[PDB]
Amino acid sequence: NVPHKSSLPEGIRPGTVLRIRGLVPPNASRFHVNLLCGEEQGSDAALHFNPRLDTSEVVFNSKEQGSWGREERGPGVPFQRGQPFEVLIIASADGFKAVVGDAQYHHFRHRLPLARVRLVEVGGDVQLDSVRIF
Amino acid sequence: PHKSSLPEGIRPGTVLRIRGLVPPNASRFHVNLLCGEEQGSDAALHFNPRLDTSEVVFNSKEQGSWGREERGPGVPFQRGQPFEVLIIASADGFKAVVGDAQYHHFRHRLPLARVRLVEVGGDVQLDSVRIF
Repeated sequence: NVPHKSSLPEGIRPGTVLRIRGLVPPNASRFHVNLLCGEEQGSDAALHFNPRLDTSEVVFNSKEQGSWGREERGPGVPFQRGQPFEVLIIASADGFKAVVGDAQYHHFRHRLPLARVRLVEVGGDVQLDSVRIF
Repeated sequence: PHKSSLPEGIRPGTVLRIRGLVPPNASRFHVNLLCGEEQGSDAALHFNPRLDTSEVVFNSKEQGSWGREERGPGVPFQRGQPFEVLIIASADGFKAVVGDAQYHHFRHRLPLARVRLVEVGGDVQLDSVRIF
């Protein structure tokens, strides 16, 4: 459950799929899914997928050398309070594909080498059903 | 049979999501990744769940003849029960995920860049196909 952590000793490669299923609680403000390069605190973040329900946005970003990059925003917020959700983050050679429900939501080009991802974190105001990595 | 055209092919990172239901008296159904709409085209992947024989056969077909058949551990499908399958295209092969666990890993026999068409047919019935 939250905070959910999924170690990836041998990293990921094009063709890796991250399936997160869960619920957005009634008064959820925002939750986040991070593809990090290490388990230590303040580690670099290859991907930062932050759905924000209170502001009705979905922010994509990356952390490198302790400082964040520029935020990208997807088309709307495909999450709603009190409704379950299924998210797929698919790793390709070019970037990360965020798929919500039965629609492609956003494509995040790689800012850091995909070979450096070593951990998946999921936190915030969310009640997870399952976190699986195929 | 359901056909979904892929003019620009597929590459590592392509995910094929099939949601559907196995009819009560289902015999067997199949999902094929073909290289063209011409009939008898080569099949980069042939994913054939067989309910009558309680098996799941993976295979390919090049130049009109099949390869050696691969079989997964058991039959994760049933008559009258819904199913969700994910066919994930990587650099080394196809990863078949049935339900909530990786079922089989089918290594590449034909170039992944030749795939041009997904087909789904046989005694199964369907509720959604998606390609991401």
